[PDB]
Amino acid sequence: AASQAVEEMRSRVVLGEFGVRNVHTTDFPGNYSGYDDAWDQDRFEKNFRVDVVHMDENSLEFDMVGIDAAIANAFRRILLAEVPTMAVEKVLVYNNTSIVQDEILAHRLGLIPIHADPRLFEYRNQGDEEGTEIDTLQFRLQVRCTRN
Amino acid sequence: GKTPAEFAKLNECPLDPGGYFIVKGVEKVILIQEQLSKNRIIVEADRKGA
Amino acid sequence: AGILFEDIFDVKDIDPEGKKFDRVSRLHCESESFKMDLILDVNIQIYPVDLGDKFRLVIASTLYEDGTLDDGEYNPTDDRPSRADQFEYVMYGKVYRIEGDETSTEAATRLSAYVSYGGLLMRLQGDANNLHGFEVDSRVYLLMKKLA
Amino acid sequence: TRRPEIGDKFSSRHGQKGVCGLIVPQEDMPFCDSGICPDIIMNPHGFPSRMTVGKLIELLAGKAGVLDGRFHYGTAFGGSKVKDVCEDLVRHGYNYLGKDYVTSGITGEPLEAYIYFGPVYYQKLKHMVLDKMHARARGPRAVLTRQP
Amino acid sequence: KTALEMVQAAGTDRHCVTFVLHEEDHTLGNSLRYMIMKNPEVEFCGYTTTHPSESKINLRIQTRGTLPAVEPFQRGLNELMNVCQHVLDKFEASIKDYKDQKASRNE
Amino acid sequence: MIIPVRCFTCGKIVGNKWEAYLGLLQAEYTEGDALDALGLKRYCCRRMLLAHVDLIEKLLNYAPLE
Amino acid sequence: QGRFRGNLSGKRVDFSGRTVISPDPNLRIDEVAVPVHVAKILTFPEKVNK
Amino acid sequence: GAAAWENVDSTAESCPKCEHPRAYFMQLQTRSADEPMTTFYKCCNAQCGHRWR
Amino acid sequence: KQAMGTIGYNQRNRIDTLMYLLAYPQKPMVKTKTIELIEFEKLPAGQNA
Amino acid sequence: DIVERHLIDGDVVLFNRQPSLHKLSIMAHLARVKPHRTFRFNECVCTPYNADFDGDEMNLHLPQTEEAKAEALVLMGTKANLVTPRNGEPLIAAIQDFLTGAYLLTLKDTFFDRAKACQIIASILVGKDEKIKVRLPPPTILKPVTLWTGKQIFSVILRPSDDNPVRANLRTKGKQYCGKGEDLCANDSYVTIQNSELMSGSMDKGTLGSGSKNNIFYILLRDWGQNEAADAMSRLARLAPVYLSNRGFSIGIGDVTPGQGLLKAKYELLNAGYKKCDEYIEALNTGKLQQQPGCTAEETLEALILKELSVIRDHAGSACLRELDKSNSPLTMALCGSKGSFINISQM
Amino acid sequence: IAQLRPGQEIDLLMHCVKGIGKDHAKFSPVATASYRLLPDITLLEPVEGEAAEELSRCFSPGVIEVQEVQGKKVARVANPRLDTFSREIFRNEKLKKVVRLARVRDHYIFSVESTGVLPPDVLVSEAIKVLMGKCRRFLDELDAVQ
RNA sequence: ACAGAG
Ligand SMILES: [Zn+2]
Ligand SMILES: [Zn+2]
Repeated sequence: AASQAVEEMRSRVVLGEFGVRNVHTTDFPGNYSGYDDAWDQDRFEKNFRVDVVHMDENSLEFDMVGIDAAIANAFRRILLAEVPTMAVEKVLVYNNTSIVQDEILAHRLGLIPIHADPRLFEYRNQGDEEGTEIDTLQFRLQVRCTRN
Repeated sequence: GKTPAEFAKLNECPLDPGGYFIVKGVEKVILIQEQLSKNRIIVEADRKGA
Repeated sequence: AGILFEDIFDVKDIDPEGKKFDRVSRLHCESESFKMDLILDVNIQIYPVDLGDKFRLVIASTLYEDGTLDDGEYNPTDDRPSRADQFEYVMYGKVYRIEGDETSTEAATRLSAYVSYGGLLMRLQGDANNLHGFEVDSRVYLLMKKLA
Repeated sequence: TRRPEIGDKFSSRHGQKGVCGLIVPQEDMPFCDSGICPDIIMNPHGFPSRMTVGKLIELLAGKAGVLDGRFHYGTAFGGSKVKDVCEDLVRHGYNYLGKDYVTSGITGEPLEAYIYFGPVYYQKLKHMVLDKMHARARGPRAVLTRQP
Repeated sequence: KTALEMVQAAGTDRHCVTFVLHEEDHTLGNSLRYMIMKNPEVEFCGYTTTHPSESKINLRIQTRGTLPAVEPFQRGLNELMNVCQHVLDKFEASIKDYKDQKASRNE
Repeated sequence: MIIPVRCFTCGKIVGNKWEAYLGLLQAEYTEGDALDALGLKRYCCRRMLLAHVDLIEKLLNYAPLE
Repeated sequence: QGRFRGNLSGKRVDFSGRTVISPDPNLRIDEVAVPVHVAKILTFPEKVNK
Repeated sequence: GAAAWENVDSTAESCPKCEHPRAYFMQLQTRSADEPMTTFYKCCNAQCGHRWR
Repeated sequence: KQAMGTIGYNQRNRIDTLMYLLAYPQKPMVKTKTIELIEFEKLPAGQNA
Repeated sequence: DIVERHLIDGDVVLFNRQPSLHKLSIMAHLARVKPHRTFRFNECVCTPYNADFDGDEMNLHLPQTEEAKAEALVLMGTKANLVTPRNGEPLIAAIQDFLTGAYLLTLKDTFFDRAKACQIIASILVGKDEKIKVRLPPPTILKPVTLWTGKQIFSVILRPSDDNPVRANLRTKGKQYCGKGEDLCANDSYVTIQNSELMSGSMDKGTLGSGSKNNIFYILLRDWGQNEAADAMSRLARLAPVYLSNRGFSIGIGDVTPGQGLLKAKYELLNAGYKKCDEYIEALNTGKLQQQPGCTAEETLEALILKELSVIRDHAGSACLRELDKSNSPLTMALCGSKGSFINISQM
Repeated sequence: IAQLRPGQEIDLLMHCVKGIGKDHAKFSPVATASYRLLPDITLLEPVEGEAAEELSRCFSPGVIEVQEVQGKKVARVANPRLDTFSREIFRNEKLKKVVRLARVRDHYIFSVESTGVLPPDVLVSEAIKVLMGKCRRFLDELDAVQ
């Protein structure tokens, strides 16, 4: 039936041999004949649910049912690029005599993750190269190598 | 004839191929030159066709 | 009514040169009441058409059967009774080439009419008395529903 | 210390050289199912008129080599065949021709065509734009011919 | 310091306007387009980035009747905020329920 | 010169897996088994250890010392 | 390298630059993107009027 | 002779000018500034005689 | 020939006119036997992208 | 007084790639300042300079006089040098991924709903098209679903508002035109633009690209002025990557692997060709050869061997192109003429 | 970090600050955050015999189970979540026309792996508030204009 | 004077 194809067209993403068909998102008002696709908060609150299927230290897997691509993608992009953390920016060097170059060492120390909780700190203002208790932390690395 | 841990006290790489000189600090390489074989009869055509 | 043309057709061929496309099929039809052959491109994903089918094809100048030519911009959202409720497949396109037939050298009456539905063509060839009202640069509605 | 930027010349170990053109974030890269986004998107138009099938096999041999920890040889007039690395990719759950179901990172919807992922050994060339940008308003001149 | 700038079209009385969302990208743009297109009073909606160096998006909204295009924009913002509030509540409930069910096992 | 701290593609902290990778190769694993035992699922993380050359272990022979 | 070809018919000019190029389709077909490091060096003498 | 002209492979192909089957083709590659291929075609069923790239 | 890479094991004790190095080089994932013969992967030039 | 201001937005600046073979190797543009370190321009302009972005250096010249500006803007601008002075053919036109992305947009298969049609059309609303009203066209299919065909979305480029006076009219053959259709061909390879609506046929190299006349931008240049041919190329340059980078378009080793239909044909062709060449060898060395007119008996053998060997390439290449599916990537890139040909596909 | 030889010395001082991941990639809290739609591989015709065995090897190792009802092997889909869609069902010629590989559109499977700054259930609850936050800021500028 | 690059 053609109604079967209309229902597959707005609810499934088939995978052919040569290309994935039905890739877009279509349930908008006026796109279909007898269907009403205008915004309805009750239908969204009735169909949405979250199933957490696995969680341990430093990993999480869960399901979201009922949300669309343009919001799950927003959540992925916020988790990649807009959730703040604490990381090293300034490295002040006193007597680096290692073979590792100072720029390369600063770049390596930049990428170490820090266990500070970033809900407690504020942004350092424009300039203000010292920084105070409110908006910075400060580690000290000092290693000297000798013979056994 | 040295071992790789004795290239260390000469500040030299073991994998440096050599074959080059050191003249006033720069490293110069005498390239392989290609010549014609001497003492051989060459039968050739002139510009005039002869 | 703003009907240009109406006859029951009958499918004679589906793919003459093969399956060149995935969603479009170049139908070849022929009527009962007159001798009208009908080249047509339909969308066989949303609306499957088989080999021996028999559908009723109305071409209307307007979609509201009160004869009002009010089409400034088509609103798909609005729900008011139109001509389309009695038909399963409706397209919208423009007549762009009325062309004389070159088969006969004297005393001929067959005229071709080409309607392009944004890329999906339709030749409607037959007697000149049936094609009255087809003008170039005129926008028409194709309407179509299968029969038993 | 120089970081790559718009205008630095990378190569590809098959003569498909090319300058940098754009630097986009991780959140706008297309991502696979496993979470991998590419480092370097390469345009497929370099391949038909240049006929580097060797890069297309280097990618597949590398992808089949890192999934089971081997170095597949690419020796001249020999090397590991396609029929052997097609069996190492199916065994680890990937497609046998390296084409992956890829979700667009801008819209969140899947892409229609499949995209061909793998590790390719790119080498960075000495031609950098910071050593070549040059300008002159009016400056020192020659002594004989008083021209710059 | 101003983040929103409303640029009307040439000959349209306030029902065709291009919103310039400063310091944004595809993140807010696609989600807000999705929630504006749900409104059945909207004929046209879609965004674009001006240039990949500049952090602007130009969101164009064209409505059908005579109502101005500020109202579907504000309705899109409010409905997206409510959707995110509800998703947050359901997610925190499911996290607490999974941690509660794991604490009942293996004891 | 030295093992990078993070993988270039995704961002998993690879840089603490190198001293463990050599130790698992001292226990005579194959590389495809040691990379699985360290927790590297995707191949972008696997090529960080699989293709790395440890040049600083040999550059430190020519460093000046006491 | 004489006078006529090297210094008279063709000669070195100032107010000129030279850089590696790279594509940009978000520009028009009659625009070009000059880097700011070259836009500060190159000057156009604009006369003051009303 | 015409047979001395058409003892080359190609026939029943398509030229962009007159589409005729009786043809006489040519292919070159000996200019590596041209990364695209190089072809030249002769088409003489109706004796039209095109010679293009 | 123009690829950035490493020169040798004495590339830090060496003072040349112009020396280019790469910070984190990687050996090739697909390699010829000639690479094994000339010991290229003891000091490579390039990264696996 | 003279203030020597910096180079600002709108200065007429010359621009040059150094081996200058014709007069379009140096044209004048309008400068815009951007924070990176390279000269940048639209890729439609890559044809006159013969630039290729592989470590390419181009020159710049800022003219220092008002008359040097106005002789550079009126005479030497890009909008006034679209055609070459040699044979009148357009050079500034579309190039690869602007031809491939527009060929796939204007095939008959592609349909858009209202959301994705608005998303593709709204890409061109930047710059001097920021004030214009959009003019979404009426949808083609109405009753079972609502679908815009991709040709209407393409025709937004030729007329993006309701008051734009462009009426473009073009009626020509495509590349894969079969010869017998004339606007009803099976290949859908016959182009009809009528009042800037695309009524049939996909867009090839010979309709959007820099090859020759019957270019739609050349029609807009000759009928509606310079500025309407320049805006449409910017709209195409804006709109075609937005479609092509969200459709996805990729090549693979499976796009050049020979099927089972080819490996049986190629074996038979090699056997027949090598047997006929061996018979010609034996007929030369051990008796009479039918000596072709004008050549010796050794040169007659050369022509017959080149005859038998070049039949193998044709019957091997016409056997692989019959069994390639559509949505093959080199086949798509060769049908739209953007990069490659059929000789390259049949050769690799 | 580094590696030393006797006589060499490293002494420095670091200053950690707050920043978002759009600025620089050392601020990103996650290793990789992504999703996929959930598969629903469905069987169009009942597959029995030894074709049930070759159907279970054109998939992931835990999605197609083979069971016997009368000592006769029938195949059914068991856990379609575990599939990676390697598309090995299209190399086999007889079985291309019995399956419909698909994806449910409105069912996502997120997989967030935190780098260790804070646990990953707290990352998602912070990411939702940011999108709640950006919709708040432009509501405050619709009120400031009018 | 030599090597590069397009
Ligand atoms: Zn990784
Ligand atoms: Zn011809």
